[PDB]
Amino acid sequence: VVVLSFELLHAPATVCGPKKSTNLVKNKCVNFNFNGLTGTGVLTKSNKKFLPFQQFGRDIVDTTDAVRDPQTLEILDITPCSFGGVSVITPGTNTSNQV
Amino acid sequence: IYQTSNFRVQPTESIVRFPNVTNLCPFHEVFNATRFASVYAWNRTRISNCVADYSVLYNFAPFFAFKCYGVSPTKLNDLCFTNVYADSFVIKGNEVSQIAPGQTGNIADYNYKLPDDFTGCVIAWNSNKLDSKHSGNYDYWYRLFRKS
Amino acid sequence: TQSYTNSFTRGVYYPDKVFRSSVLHLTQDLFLPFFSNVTWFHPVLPFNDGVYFASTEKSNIIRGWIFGTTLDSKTQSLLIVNNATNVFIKVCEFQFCNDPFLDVESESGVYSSANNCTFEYVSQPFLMKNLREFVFKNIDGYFKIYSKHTPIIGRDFPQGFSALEPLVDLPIGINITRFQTLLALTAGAADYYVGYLQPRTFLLKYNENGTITDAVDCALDPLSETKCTLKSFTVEKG
Ligand SMILES: *[C@@H]1O[C@H](CO)[C@@H](O)[C@H](O)[C@H]1NC(C)=O
Ligand SMILES: *[C@@H]1O[C@H](CO)[C@@H](O)[C@H](O)[C@H]1NC(C)=O
Ligand SMILES: *[C@@H]1O[C@H](CO)[C@@H](O)[C@H](O)[C@H]1NC(C)=O
Ligand SMILES: *[C@@H]1O[C@H](CO)[C@@H](O)[C@H](O)[C@H]1NC(C)=O
Ligand SMILES: *[C@@H]1O[C@H](CO)[C@@H](O)[C@H](O)[C@H]1NC(C)=O
Ligand SMILES: *[C@@H]1O[C@H](CO)[C@@H](O)[C@H](O)[C@H]1NC(C)=O
Repeated sequence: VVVLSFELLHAPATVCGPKKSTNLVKNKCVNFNFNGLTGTGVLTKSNKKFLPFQQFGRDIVDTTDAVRDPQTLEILDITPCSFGGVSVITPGTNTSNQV
Repeated sequence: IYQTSNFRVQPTESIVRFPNVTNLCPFHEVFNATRFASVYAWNRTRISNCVADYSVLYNFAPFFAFKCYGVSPTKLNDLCFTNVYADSFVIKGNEVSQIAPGQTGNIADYNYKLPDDFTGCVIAWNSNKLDSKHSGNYDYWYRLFRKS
Repeated sequence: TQSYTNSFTRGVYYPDKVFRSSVLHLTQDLFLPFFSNVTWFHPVLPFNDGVYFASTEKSNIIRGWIFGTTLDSKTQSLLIVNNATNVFIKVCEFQFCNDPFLDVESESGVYSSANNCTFEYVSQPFLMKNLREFVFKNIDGYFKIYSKHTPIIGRDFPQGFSALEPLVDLPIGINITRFQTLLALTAGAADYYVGYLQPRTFLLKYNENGTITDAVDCALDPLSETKCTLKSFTVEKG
């Protein structure tokens, strides 16, 4: 007979759920979650020079644009998925119905 | 020419990453160690600052009356904690039934009374030949009738 | 001993892990003001919101620091000694001895005994003339030990700019209203300094590689605040 009598004292210790890491994919508009950092984009190869203690990359307007992989220490550049407006060119409906 | 709507490329799949888990708990050897005390002086070492790996607990040696007095065992895998006390002792199955927070009956109130709040979960399985002497293990003692 | 010296431009540390490239970031944080006023040593030093320590001793005497409320076997205390093998950090009470000097081996000389102890951390020794800087921030419950080692030869307090890196943010949170230095064994060569951090606003310059190479205070003089307002290091006529 053995017990596992738990106790949580304010800040939890490193005893936590196992981190169910998955595979890594690139060059695809995908959702992501790097160590709690959410967002969607396209992940490519980077030329950054992160010092051995940073994790993120911040641009001028403070939007994240570079993340280091926690499993293997590699820096990945991110990019938003494509978007834009749509415009329709038509002659008059009195003329035809092609667009 | 008219500006009508917008187009957006849909995400294809999902993904999630985390560092190497590692940081294994040096307390699994408390489980299946025939000299994990007998009744009274349980190993004061506690599960702290490693992993809350409760998955191996259910897939461990076949338990007989494993009773969890805390949250449901399904969610116990991922809930975070700070420290986890482990009490190592051997009793009878009827005493295992007698073991409950704020309950009486032999060891449950005479040898090692379970905590009244008892933020924890007991795991019990049959030992038999593992820690039983051929002539009867007289080295193991229990309080028949404690003062209170 | 109890002298005084200006601090020049020293005591700048990285506020976060975020990587920035060729920008100018304006930040509000606890800093040591430029040209501040420090007390040369050659100790009942209180703790208010964080201290700066920049000893340049050739030996390792002043190593060791005590943090707590009463600094006794009544409230939890700390201990950070960095000898040639491993650095040990305790979070439990220790009845103080008559003097905070190492007997030389590590228990009776500095304190009385160890009892009712808790989380103990170890790591590689901190040590690697040998100007060693520290910033003992204790924001919330994640005690910070920002540090930087510059064994470059200098004066008792030279000039120049160099930033400080983080070490660890251990899970502490006991009351630390008072602190105290330790020494290993008065009129000795105890060349160390103390500087009290203070709320302040700075304008930091990041190089393309991502290291803080310069900074300007925002409350030192009119030119400095003008630079902070324009977010630039150069100002035109006007
Ligand atoms: C995490 O595990 C993988 C699996 O082999 C290993 O290659 C990698 O080096 C590990 N990460 C660290 C930081 O050791
Ligand atoms: C520092 O403080 C001392 C005493 O408080 C004072 O005499 C001195 O003018 C101050 N400034 C400097 C630069 O030493
Ligand atoms: C901490 O200790 C000081 C005295 O050392 C006391 O005045 C204060 O109330 C204590 N608590 C906090 C939260 O500062
Ligand atoms: C460094 O201090 C630790 C703390 O007790 C001690 O065990 C170790 O022997 C010391 N190193 C040397 C070289 O004595
Ligand atoms: C430590 O814990 C023991 C046991 O609860 C208690 O008796 C003691 O007062 C505590 N403090 C010290 C300094 O021993
Ligand atoms: C950053 O990297 C560039 C490219 O190698 C180099 O020229 C520059 O000196 C580096 N800056 C550092 C290491 O501070």
